[PDB]
Amino acid sequence: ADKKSMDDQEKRSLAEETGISLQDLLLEIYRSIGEPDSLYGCGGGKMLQPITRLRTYEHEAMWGKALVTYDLETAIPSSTRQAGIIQALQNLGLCHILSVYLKGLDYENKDWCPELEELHYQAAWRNMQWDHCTSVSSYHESLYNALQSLRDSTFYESLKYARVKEVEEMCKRSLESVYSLYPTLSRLQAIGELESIGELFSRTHRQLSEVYIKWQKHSQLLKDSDFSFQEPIMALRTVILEILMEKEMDNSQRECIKDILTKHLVELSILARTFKNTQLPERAIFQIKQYNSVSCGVSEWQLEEAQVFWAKKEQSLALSILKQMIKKLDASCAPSLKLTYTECLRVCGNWLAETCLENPAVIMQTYLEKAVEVAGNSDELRNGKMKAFLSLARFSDTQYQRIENYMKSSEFENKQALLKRAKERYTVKVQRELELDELALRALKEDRKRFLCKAVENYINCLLSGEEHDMWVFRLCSLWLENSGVSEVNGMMKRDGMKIPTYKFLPLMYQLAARMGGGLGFHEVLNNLISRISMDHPHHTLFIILALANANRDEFDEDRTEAANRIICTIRSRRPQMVRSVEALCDAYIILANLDRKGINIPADQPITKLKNLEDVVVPTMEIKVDHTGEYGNLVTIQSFKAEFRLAGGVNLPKIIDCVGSDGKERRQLVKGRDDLRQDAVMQQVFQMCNTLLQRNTETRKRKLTICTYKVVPLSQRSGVLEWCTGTVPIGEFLVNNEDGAHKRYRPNDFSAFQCQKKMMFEEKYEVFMDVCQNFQPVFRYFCMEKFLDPAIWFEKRLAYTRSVATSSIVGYILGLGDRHVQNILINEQSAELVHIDLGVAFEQGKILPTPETVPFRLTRDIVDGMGITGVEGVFRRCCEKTMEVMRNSQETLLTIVEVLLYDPLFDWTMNPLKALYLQQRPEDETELHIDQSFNKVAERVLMRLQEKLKGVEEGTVLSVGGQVNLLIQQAIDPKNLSRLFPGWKAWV
Amino acid sequence: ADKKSMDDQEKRSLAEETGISLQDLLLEIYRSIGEPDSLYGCGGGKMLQPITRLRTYEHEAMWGKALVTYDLETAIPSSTRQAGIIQALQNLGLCHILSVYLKGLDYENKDWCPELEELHYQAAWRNMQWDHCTSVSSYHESLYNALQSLRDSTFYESLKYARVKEVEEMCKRSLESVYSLYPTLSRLQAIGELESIGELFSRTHRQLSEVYIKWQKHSQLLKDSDFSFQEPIMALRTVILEILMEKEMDNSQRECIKDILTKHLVELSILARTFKNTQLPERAIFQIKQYNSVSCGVSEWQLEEAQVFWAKKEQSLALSILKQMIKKLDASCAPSLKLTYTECLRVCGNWLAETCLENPAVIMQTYLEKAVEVAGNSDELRNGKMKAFLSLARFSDTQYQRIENYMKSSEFENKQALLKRAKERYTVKVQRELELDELALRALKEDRKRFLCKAVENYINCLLSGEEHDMWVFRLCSLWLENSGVSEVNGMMKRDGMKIPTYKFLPLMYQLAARMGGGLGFHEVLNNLISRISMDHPHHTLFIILALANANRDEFDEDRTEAANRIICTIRSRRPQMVR
Repeated sequence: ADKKSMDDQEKRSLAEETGISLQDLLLEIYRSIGEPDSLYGCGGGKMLQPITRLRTYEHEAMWGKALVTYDLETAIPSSTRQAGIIQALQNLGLCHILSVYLKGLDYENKDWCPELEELHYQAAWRNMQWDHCTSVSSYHESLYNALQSLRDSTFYESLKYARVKEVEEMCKRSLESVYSLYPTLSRLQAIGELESIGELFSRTHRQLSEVYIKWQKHSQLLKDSDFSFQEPIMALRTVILEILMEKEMDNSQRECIKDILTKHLVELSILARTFKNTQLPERAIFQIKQYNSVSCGVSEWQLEEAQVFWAKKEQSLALSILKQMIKKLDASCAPSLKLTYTECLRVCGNWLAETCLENPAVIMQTYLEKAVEVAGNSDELRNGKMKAFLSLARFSDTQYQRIENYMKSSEFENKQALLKRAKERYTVKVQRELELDELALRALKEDRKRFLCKAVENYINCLLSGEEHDMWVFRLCSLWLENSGVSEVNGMMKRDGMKIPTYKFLPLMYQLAARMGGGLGFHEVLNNLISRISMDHPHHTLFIILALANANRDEFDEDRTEAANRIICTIRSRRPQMVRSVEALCDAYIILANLDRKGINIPADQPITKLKNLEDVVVPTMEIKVDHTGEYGNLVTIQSFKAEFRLAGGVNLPKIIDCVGSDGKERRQLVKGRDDLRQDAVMQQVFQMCNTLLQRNTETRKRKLTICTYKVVPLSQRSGVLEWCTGTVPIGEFLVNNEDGAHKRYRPNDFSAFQCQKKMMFEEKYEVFMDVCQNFQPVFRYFCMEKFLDPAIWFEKRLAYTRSVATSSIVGYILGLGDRHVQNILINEQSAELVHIDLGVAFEQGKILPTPETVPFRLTRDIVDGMGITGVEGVFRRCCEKTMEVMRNSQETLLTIVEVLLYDPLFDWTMNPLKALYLQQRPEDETELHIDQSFNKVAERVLMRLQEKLKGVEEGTVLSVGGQVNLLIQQAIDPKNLSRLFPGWKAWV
Repeated sequence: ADKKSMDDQEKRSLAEETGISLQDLLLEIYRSIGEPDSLYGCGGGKMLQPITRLRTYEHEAMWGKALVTYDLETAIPSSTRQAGIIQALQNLGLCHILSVYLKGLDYENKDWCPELEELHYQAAWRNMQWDHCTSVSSYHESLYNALQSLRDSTFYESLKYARVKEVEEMCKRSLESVYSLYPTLSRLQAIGELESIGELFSRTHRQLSEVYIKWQKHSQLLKDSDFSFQEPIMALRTVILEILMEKEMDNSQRECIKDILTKHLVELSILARTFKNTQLPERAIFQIKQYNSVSCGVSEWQLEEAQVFWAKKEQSLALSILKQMIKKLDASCAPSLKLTYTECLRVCGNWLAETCLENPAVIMQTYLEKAVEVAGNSDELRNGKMKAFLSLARFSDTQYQRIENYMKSSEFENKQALLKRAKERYTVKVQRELELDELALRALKEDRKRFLCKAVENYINCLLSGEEHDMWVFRLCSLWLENSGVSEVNGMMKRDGMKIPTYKFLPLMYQLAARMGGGLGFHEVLNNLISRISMDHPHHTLFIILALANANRDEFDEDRTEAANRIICTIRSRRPQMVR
């Protein structure tokens, strides 16, 4: 490619033949690679309708379309394959069908019986358990053998006879390039299950449960899964049941425990729900139905059919049956499965939430009845109870939110009603029901004081009841904030605040204190609890607590908070540590921060901070050091700080400051004044929470992507606490290397300055930009590639980097990101990764820019960097879709403290600030050349823009992302947007 | 029910046992009725997962789920039926599959071969045209017979031998409660097509086109349709092509005209698009592809694959191929199919609208190029030109609307920008680009004056170019109203107002006059045109015109309008009727 590119470059300079076939082959190599977006959308470029269309449809997981394609692929050769595909499709699709396809497999020709028989064996390995053994007129064949061989003994032998015969395939397997090794490993992992069997033919059932529990442990082990991979694993794990039914029919409890197997199968179906694939997931029920899970007294079977709520994609076929259960089962409810029933009721309520159909009162009956079923109420139940009290909250929250909307949203209506509050007359007319309207407004409050009250408890209850909603708690917290200082049930919430898993509760901290030091019965009481919380992992609590004052403290309005910070300092006095010498050290750091001016790598940190004031001797120490626990307080110290810290140049310059911990690990620290951290910072916490949310997406784990989080600290109101870590983008300097490097002989940064000298104008700028583009050739693909080595890495890391490049790249428009530059965003090939560093800009602050513009805004070279190919959205979007999906997934919870986010006392950043945002932070001092409600409204607008962002388009189209991506792509695309740029991204010029 | 209700009422007053089974039976009677919502959601109440779930899934048109259900319906008896269902599903679903299901129909048991063979015949009646005739080892069976009998002659006899043998079913049909009589009538209407054949075995091709055109007329006749019903109708109408391919391979133009048949098939696929059902609609392409509509120089075949834009539900697999066409075909474009190509370009623009992806400028290239392809430009084309100028309007309208939004919606942003209009200082700061912002606002206007202007013409052009957007015209009118009294291109629109199909233009009337009597160059000029329009079907125009004053007139502010109403009354004087 580079060769072709160079060749192209040469050909340009001059200004599989054409090798898109090679690219296809490379795609085929990308296929040979088999990397899913690199397969899918990064494999995108290949002009399918070849069977590539099928292969695409095959790349597509979707049997039917493929099956249709496979059907359409009657046109194509390898119809045997297409049949096998169809088989796979049938495998994907269905069974008696496949039996009919086994009938379809009559088929008269024996060659790919090598598949087909094995597939017939796989069909045995599917079904007709000992029957298809009779039908035997390969792993499957082995299984098929093993199948009857199961009916035994020397299956164990035969298993071995397969086992390495399998491993033979593994032996046969070569070049080590991918998983599906995994599938083999699965086919292996299969064998293990198969192997695992033999105890049974030997074999109590109680023990066997452990094996199920082991199979479950294996399933737990299989928490890492690919349904495709997992399919057999279950299928076997299921198929395990087959004679495990047959023989263990003998033992009733065993025949019973098949229920647990069914339950497992159900769980498998639950996993199928997880797999988010219909067919066996249905058939499972059928199987379950087919099973003695036909029997269905308590219909935990059907309780599974809560699958069918979305498993029939439509509920209410099901939800009716659920309702039927939720009647009949509730009627059947009319022992501990009562919890399940309650859970069912919760599920019913959930399904009723899923209903989103009858009165909240219906829920506030049925779900409140489900809540009464919750009142019908292990930790799982508690989790369920959380899941309930959460749903209970959530539902009430919904109602409350609806109420909140109906309050606040319909406050505008209530304004429209306040427009009618006394409308203008007749005293018999205007004045009367305003009392009721007040009572309504009271009811409106009382609705919150119903719902918001109830949920809060439920939230609290759920919050108490366990983990994983914590963001929604942060919303409930955000609610509790709206409640905080109000709604003395907040004090009751404070009274409920006994239940705080402060360890859980911790995250709020950066926000949490924002008001902590007004309302005594709340904020102080909260602050009290906060302090109480602060005590918990006070080490964790420290820096905010440290920041709490030290944000504003100076050795050279609502500071009652700062007073409360002293009152905290009393709690901090109550901390024996008196480690606040650290704060003094921070002040010494602030002094160090105060210190200032010979540009260079700079020795002589000595004068300041008492030369690191005993060199950061070990203490309640190791500041930067992000981790914390519920157990937290077993830690490391700071024990050295290397002085003479080479000055990191900057407007507020740092020194690269590496303080060697108790570990002596010396983390080069980013410290510069005139600096507000939390404004940047909690965005990280958000991004962290996002990453957590990302983490919260195993889909993101499936994406295997994440967010890049700077660890900084809120040192001073005007300064400073961070770690300047690694390898960041001096991309332009990298260009200044690489522009000087392979991009040598293109057009200067001066020409770019000449481009920057195009700042006058406007379409000419596009032309200029076009010229600038013509003047430039984003080599950055070549760039980190050069940085790259280990062509694995230089692919994979490159991919990873690309993935990395993509990885946050999604977040930005979602994020409402800051400025373009290798300064205004960074990347460490040190990290072999890109952490965009600005964290300046509010979501729309960039839109609020004079010379605003919009995109995730990777430049061409940044694209070229982002990927040297692929319309990398083809991956990146395909990746970033998940983000949107996750975003879409998270949206409400996403909003949740995201709501709280701009609600901060610190949130003037979230206000996209003034001084023209410091002259747009002196928007390069303009190239060194040239309403809280409204904020809330803007925030609402943001929230709208968020609601726009979160499932909305400009059209409200929202056109999940790929359109928005296409939009983003468009947003990325525009030479106009390019023309729309200013120096920071006119850098990108 | 009332009895039960009365019984209930009585039981209340007192205050299929329980007969929801009866209700189910009544549903089954509603089924016996067969009225779709009365079937479907009004049939809703019956507690399915019986095969009712299937029957529901069967009520559901959706093969796969049903097929899945049918698959799940391996559980159920009448698996033969479920198979037949599967067959129907396969019929709904697919073919080599059904062939595989014909393989699946190996199946060892002959009873519902009475279906299956007939279905195999229906599979013949599906496919393996003279081949499944060989596979014969019923309407379909008749067809299957007719199939080879087509290979002839006494098929015509055999047809009769079916024809009333069919009508026998009709005779057998009794109680007259529903269509599907229609399906029989279709199965009959089928026969007609089958009957219609015989001229061919006798048979020019030019004439035959009329029969296609007749089949099209029939299709026009089939404008009333149920895809379910229509399915065979097409399928036959398609299947008609089968030997119509085979024999008429002999005559090249005939072999060619199979393109028109393909075109018909394509139209059938278009109808399939209309049917809004994927499978054969795909297979059609495959068939088309399988056809000499494999050949694909101008890819009107692919121009159909604009199906695949949503026919692959996702475009851009296709739209890429479309783009590929819209490159390659546009490259191939680089004769009158140029209109189609333009239409394609329009479609491309439409697909580009469907893209909703790159710059409006991209459209304002590509679609404007499509508009240039529109400029590349019968009445259909004019309709297309409308469809273009409409899309052209619509796209611009979108842009203009976007502009309108970006104007008016972003007027709030422009208010947020007016908040920055002079923000508060530095005279080097606050004052500068407001001029550009004005120029932007100008550009914003100029955007409308690009888009709103362009669309308006396109709207006008489309408005001129024909019917059926008229509401969108009413929007363009509504736009023209925003334009009215403004945007002297409105006067140019008035100048364009020459094109008014006032008869079309009529509907606005109740609104239309609302301002008609301010801006002379517009409202009056409009009122003039309105009057001019009013002259058109002045009888229609009358009462509003009558109302125009008589709303307010009393024998016991902007009445310049009422004056204009008198000025209209002058035009009404210009009406000799003096019917006033």
